[PDB]
Amino acid sequence: IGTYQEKRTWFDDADDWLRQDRFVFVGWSGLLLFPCAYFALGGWLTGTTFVTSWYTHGLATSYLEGCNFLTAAVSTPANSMAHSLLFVWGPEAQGDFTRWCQLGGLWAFVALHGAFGLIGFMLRQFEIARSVNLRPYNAIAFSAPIAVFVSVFLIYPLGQSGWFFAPSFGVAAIFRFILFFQGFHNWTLNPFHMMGVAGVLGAALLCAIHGATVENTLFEDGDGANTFRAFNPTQAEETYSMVTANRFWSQIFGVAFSNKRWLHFFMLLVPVTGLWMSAIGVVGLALNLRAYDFVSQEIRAAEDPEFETFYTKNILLNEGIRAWMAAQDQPHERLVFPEEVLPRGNAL
Amino acid sequence: IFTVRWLAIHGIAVPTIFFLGAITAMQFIQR
Amino acid sequence: RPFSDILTSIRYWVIHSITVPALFIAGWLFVSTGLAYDVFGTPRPNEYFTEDRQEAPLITDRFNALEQVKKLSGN
Amino acid sequence: MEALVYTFLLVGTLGIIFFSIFFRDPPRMI
Amino acid sequence: NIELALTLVSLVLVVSAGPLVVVLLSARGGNL
Amino acid sequence: TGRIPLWLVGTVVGTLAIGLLAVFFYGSYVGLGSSL
Amino acid sequence: SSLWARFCEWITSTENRLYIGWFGVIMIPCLLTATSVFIIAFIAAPPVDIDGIREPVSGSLLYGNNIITGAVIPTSNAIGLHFYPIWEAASLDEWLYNGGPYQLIVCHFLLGVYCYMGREWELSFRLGMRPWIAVAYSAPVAAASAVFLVYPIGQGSFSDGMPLGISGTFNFMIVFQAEHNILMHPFHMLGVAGVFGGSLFSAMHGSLVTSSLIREEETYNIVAAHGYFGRLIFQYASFNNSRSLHFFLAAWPVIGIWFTALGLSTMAFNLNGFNFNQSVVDSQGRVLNTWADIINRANLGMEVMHERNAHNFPLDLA
Amino acid sequence: PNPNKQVVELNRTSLYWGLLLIFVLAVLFSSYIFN
Amino acid sequence: KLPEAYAPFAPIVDVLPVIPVFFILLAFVWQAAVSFR
Amino acid sequence: GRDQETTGFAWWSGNARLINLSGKLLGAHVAHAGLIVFWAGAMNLFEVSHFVPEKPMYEQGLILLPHIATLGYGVGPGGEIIDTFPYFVSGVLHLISSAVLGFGGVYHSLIGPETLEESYPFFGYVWKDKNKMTNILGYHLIMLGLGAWLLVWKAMYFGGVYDTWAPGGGDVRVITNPTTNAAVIFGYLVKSPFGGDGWICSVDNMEDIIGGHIWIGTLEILGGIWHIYTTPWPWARRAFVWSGEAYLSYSLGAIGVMGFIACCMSWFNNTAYPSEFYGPTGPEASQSQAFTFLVRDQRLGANVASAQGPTGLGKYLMRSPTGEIIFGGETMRFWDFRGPWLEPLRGPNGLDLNKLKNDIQPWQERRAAEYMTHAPLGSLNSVGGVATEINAVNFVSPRSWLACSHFCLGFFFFIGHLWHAGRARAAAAGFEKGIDRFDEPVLSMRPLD
Ligand code: CLA
Ligand code: CLA
Ligand SMILES: CC(C)=CCC/C(C)=C/CC/C(C)=C/CC/C(C)=C/CC/C(C)=C/CC/C(C)=C/CC/C(C)=C/CC/C(C)=C/CC/C(C)=C/CC1=CC(=O)C(C)=C(C)C1=O
Ligand SMILES: CC1=C(/C=C/C(C)=C/C=C/C(C)=C/C=C/C=C(C)/C=C/C=C(C)/C=C/C2=C(C)CCCC2(C)C)C(C)(C)CCC1
Ligand SMILES: CC1=C(/C=C/C(C)=C/C=C/C(C)=C/C=C/C=C(C)/C=C/C=C(C)/C=C/C2=C(C)CCCC2(C)C)C(C)(C)CCC1
Ligand SMILES: CC1=C(/C=C/C(C)=C/C=C/C(C)=C/C=C/C=C(C)/C=C/C=C(C)/C=C/C2=C(C)CCCC2(C)C)C(C)(C)CCC1
Ligand code: OEX
Ligand SMILES: [Cl-]
Ligand SMILES: [Cl-]
Repeated sequence: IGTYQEKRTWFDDADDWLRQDRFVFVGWSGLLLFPCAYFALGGWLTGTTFVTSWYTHGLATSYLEGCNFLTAAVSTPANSMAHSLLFVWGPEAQGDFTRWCQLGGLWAFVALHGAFGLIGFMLRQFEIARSVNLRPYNAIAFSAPIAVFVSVFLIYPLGQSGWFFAPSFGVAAIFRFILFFQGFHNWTLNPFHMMGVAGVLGAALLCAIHGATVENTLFEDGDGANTFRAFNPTQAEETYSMVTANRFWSQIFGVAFSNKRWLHFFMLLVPVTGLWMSAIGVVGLALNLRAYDFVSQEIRAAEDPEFETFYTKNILLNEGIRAWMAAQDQPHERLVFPEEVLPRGNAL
Repeated sequence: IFTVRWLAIHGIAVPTIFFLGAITAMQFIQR
Repeated sequence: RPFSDILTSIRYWVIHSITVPALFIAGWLFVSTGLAYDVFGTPRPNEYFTEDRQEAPLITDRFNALEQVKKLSGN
Repeated sequence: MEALVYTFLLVGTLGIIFFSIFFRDPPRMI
Repeated sequence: NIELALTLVSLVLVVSAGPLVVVLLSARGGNL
Repeated sequence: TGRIPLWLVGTVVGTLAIGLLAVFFYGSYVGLGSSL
Repeated sequence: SSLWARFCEWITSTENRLYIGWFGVIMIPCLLTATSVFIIAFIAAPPVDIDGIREPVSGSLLYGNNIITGAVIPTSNAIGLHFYPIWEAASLDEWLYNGGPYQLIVCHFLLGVYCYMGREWELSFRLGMRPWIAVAYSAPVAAASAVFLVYPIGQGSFSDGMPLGISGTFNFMIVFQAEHNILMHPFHMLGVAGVFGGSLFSAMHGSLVTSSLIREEETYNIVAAHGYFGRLIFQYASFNNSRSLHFFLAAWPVIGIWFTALGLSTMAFNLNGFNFNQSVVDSQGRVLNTWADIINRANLGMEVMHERNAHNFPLDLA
Repeated sequence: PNPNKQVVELNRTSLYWGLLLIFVLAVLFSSYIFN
Repeated sequence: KLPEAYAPFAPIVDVLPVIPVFFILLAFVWQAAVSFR
Repeated sequence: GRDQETTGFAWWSGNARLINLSGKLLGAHVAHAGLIVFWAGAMNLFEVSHFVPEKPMYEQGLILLPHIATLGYGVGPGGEIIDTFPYFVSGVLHLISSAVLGFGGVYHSLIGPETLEESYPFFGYVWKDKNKMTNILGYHLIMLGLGAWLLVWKAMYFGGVYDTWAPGGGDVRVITNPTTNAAVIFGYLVKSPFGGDGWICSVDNMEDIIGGHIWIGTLEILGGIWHIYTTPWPWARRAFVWSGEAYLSYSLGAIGVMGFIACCMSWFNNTAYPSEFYGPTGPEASQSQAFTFLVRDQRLGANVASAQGPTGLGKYLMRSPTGEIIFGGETMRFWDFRGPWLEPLRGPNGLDLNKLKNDIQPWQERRAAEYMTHAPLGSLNSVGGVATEINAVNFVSPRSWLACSHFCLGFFFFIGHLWHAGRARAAAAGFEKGIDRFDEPVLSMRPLD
């Protein structure tokens, strides 16, 4: 063993057992992925089932409270906690499970365990790939999801006041987080998000076009209507005609892939690139460094009242979103805006 | 009887069955 | 044994003919007994607003939270 | 002249697409 | 709640009719 | 295995699952979360 | 040989660098028409009174604006869904002021994209390929039709149609949620799942094939030949068939985009998404706010702001 | 005499991709650069 | 409401409208017993 | 039954194994008809049971009853529902009829022969047999013509359809002078689909509706006789794919378009879809709101005529680009709206402020007020409201439901047309299954670039 022959150690024993053909590949990474992921997802379920944000966000976020799947959500801790890790033994909960849940401790529990779970999952990708003796492109591709999670669930919250301004684990919670970014950060105008949207839309186009092309250039390797039956798992010849596909797109779109490798490499590069771009943009928002508006048009609109563009119109919308949600979205600010101070358009 | 496969099956199924019973009772609670 | 083989073993069904029912019943009793409200400190439909506070509670002290949240919950 | 700069960029991008379709390397490979 | 109760009774009988036909046919080696 | 048509087992279990989801929608218009 | 026949051949000729077709006969001119006006408009078009409130919004790089801010202003609300051909306009200047270019571009564009779908099938039939590539292209075309036609019609004005511009697209999206809560629409949720899932599947499939063909051999024949299948995390046999996998690679994204497009069309008929505002109530009746209520608070802000001077009555039934 | 001496290789598609990317990136950031 | 004589049959009419959706489910059940030949 | 090993079609394509089984195909179609008739009867009786006379049908989320009401059944002056027993009769009839069709389908799907050509030659048919195919189309074409004439008969005999534009108040009226002028009847067909023209959705008079059904009824019956005694001409045979899937694709494409047209009819038309039973149309609701405030403010003491708004384009009234005086506000887009409650106040030139100043009848107000509140705006959970509204009202315009449902149906059926049509064309060519792997056409084509 070890290109030298060495005495077997307990590590070798544990290694073979963990790295052993099993219903599911436990491996060494599983020691981190299995436990953390279970607690994270389990905590999210328990929270959405019977946990309230009445004392953290003053909102009902639990099926027991009467919330549905969409409304139910594990809300972030109160802004008073700031960037406190809020452990159950922390100086806040002081070893009180009931209070730890009331203080919003479960959110940190799910986030922390989930974060390490993602690390364990990526490590599992490398582990399995190394055993299969294949380049770990899948793991490198899983970097984009992890980057998004860290930038949106860690960097941003840390750059802001506290975990309170972080995405809460819930369908409606994510929706309000999205709307908040438009009203305060103008995330849509941010060029990095634009590149990110391009990647997701581009990857979807690639996925659909690739499946359609291959499934429509398939060779007749069967004598039945069902083409799926006409395929051998250990076949060597390609089931579809790359040539026919190349000519079709060369004439329909004007350009077409000629290397299957490059095509698939492009299929994985587009999505990963886009996610990483958006992550950099979220890093800027964490520090409030955002492309909110173009001063050139702002100055022109102020000096020239008539001048107007969709850009100026969107600025006004953001102004309404911030003024007509800050009172509740940010209860710590304790902002009581007289209705007259709120910006309202004619009628409505 | 308690293999990794068995443990995984009961690691989620048993909790889920309980949670489902709780959610059902919640559907009959009156304010 | 394939899951299908087990999903056909009537013995497996008999084995879960009691445990599975009990697991569900326990879940129903858990909420019906009101233990869930006490275990997770989830406010009951009649204790969201106290006579003292008729507005949503706002925790402001991080290191004085334990006592604050308890007071907000009206103990 | 910012508009002139913008028009140049837009025109340039379209020009690249043009040669990428008509002056592209012959697809000898499938 | 008598109406609701008999409503559920109707739902059970009607919903069970389709499987009933299949089970019976299968049991007697019918052409299903 | 045997004495048990798996197709029936699926049909029954599936019917029960539909029923459970129906109870959830029922609770949507009744008791808590019913907007009334 | 009959000249018409000779012409018919040239049209169906596959030797053409870009296959022309009977569909292309109508697609080429329509798209060429839309492209020309779009380029001139996005550069020299004068301001347009989209809200029909005599307040013209500036556009085109010449009239200030920018690549991001610049856009083709949608037709005026006064015109509504009325046909506004250049000849109907008294002067080309009026046609520009009322926002005619947008209607012309959209009309010459939608016809082109529909003909583009037909052209796809035409070449597939000419090459001898299966005829369902266009069905996949139907998903994007359906979405474009909803934002540039179905919705404008349902609302009752081309002004509602998504403006042909980056900033205009964002404005359309914001106002839409403020009035339809698209985020809480189950169909839009399916569409987001389609794009998010499609990206995930694209990254995985690309990685698997790349790592495999890393070397004509089947996409995975290499790894399959080794037999070291990654069933460790890929414990399944549903997509063992490459045709089965590729089918899903196309069905997941296309079907999702179809739902989001239909969702937008339904909301165009005033069928807004789930509304759970004040759904949770306490024993005495006090309303317990939820995340949905917070989303509503934002929606109110966008609503009270959109068209600051284009509402003379409280209800925005329009 | 370094045997490690190699040569960079740029193909037509690679050139097109590069020029397209550098132009698209400019079109995207040009507006922000001029603010 | 249904005529007074047909009133006692309201529960049944409340279940009739959903019967059609059961037919498609029955089709898949038949294929299940058929083993999807 | 059948297995893929003998058909080449998997269970998910089982019904495709019935293409050459005329007898089984008959049972399938006959059975499906039973399902359609069943729902028509079942849902109708369900609506009748869940109907309440204290609320309008639209508030009760009823879609089938409005159809019978429009036919002029159990309705009275103002659209008031006198009795509902006629509706009960319809449900009972359809429900029992569905049983007969169901039995026939089951029989022609089990006991009935898989094919009919061998025994019943008349019913026996083979795709591609154009003569027989055209004859079958003819029979069904005549049936549809008879159905249209049945409606025409109900309009001029056996009572009459409800006329929302009836003189001296809206109520059922026996059409006695149906429009037969081709220019008027076919004018709608050549009308632009854009605003104002509204294509065939513009039909606002029952006379044209009944007259149009007279035209379509006759043409369909005559066309059926033609297809029954004629075979496709060479040009047609050289420009059409003769196969069952091809025939289905043609029907799928057509029915898909019809679905979209129906969606627009339910959303825009108020004549064929009485607002009394189907509720107000989007444009109707907007115009109603403008009228409601205009009336209220005028009574308070506001001159709606010289009331400049913030933009200066008239707060209550303004001029259409054409010149017609129209209600002010964003409702300017719905200036082409026409409703029985607003027409009396209108005149040669848009609205008549004279009528608006005096002669405004109380009903003209009450109706507008009710429409304004019951606008088509709604949510999936049926929380009635423009948007950003609390969960208090439980109402979604029936027009919204029909418009959204039929639009989606039309979209899918159009996609079905693309799928079946393309597959039918590929099947005829022979490359539906895939490339030969030895006769790949591309390999024989020019190397292009
Ligand atoms: C409108 C829905 C519909 C209808 C009318 C039919 C009709 C038919 N199908 Mg079919 N099918 C459907 C949906 C439908 N299908 C769907 C959704 C699927 C996908 C799961 C399939 C998949 C499928 C396959 C794979 C096959 C068929 C076949 C057939 C034909 C004969 C069925 C058979 O061989 O055994 C008959 C089935 C039974 C005897 C079981 C019960 C069915 C009965 C007749 C239903 C009666 C219910 C009702 C309550 C009875 C009323 C009685 C009255 C007194 C009230 C038949 C004409 C077969 C065929 O002919 O292929 C060539 C075949 O192989 N189907
Ligand atoms: C009357 C119209 C009609 C008819 C007669 C047919 C007939 C047929 N189609 Mg088809 N199709 C239609 C409309 C129609 N289609 C439309 C509108 C679409 C667009 C969505 C399609 C898309 C389509 C596809 C993609 C395919 C077919 C296929 C087939 C053949 C296989 C039958 C089969 O699947 O076996 C048994 C029946 C089934 C397996 C159906 C299972 C039940 C479905 C899946 C559940 C759906 C429930 C739905 C959500 C309820 C709401 C419906 C509506 C309100 C939206 C068959 C001859 C297959 C084929 O190979 O063509 C030759 C096939 O691949 N069709
Ligand atoms: C006057 C004027 C000009 C006005 C216009 C103004 C205007 C609208 C300006 C906007 C300009 C603009 C484009 C702005 C966008 C800027 C922006 C967001 C940039 C993002 C840049 C970036 C690097 C983003 C990160 C994410 C990323 C890398 C995304 C890539 C997206 C992408 C290119 C995906 C693919 C797109 C696409 C169309 C693919 C086609 C594939 C293809 C040829 C298929 C053919 C084919 C397929 C097969 O399956 C098989 C088998 C074969 C054989 C085969 O061949
Ligand atoms: C936090 C924490 C923890 C953990 C915990 C856990 C892990 C839990 C779990 C929990 C769980 C594990 C839960 C479960 C859940 C599930 C459920 C609740 C279910 C749901 C479902 C439903 C609701 C359904 C619906 C429907 C459909 C859609 C499908 C079918 C069926 C039906 C139809 C019905 C620990 C210990 C570390 C300590 C510390 C803290
Ligand atoms: C073939 C086949 C199929 C199916 C088909 C079908 C769909 C059938 C149906 C059929 C039918 C279609 C049936 C129905 C029936 C019904 C009936 C039989 C009715 C009766 C009625 C009565 C008895 C009475 C009632 C009443 C009145 C009316 C008055 C009031 C009161 C009451 C409501 C009680 C499937 C899919 C499975 C696949 C396989 C094959
Ligand atoms: C009742 C009534 C009326 C009347 C209505 C009507 C008169 C309707 C009709 C309508 C119609 C009149 C329909 C028809 C349709 C047809 C069509 C629209 C055609 C199509 C064609 C096709 C589809 C073909 C194509 C193609 C070409 C030519 C090339 C080659 C290839 C093919 C052959 C494929 C009115 C108005 C008074 C209103 C009220 C009610
Ligand atoms: O234009 Mn576009 O946007 Ca749909 O809402 Mn009514 O009209 Mn105006 O307002 Mn908000
Ligand atoms: Cl705006
Ligand atoms: Cl207004």
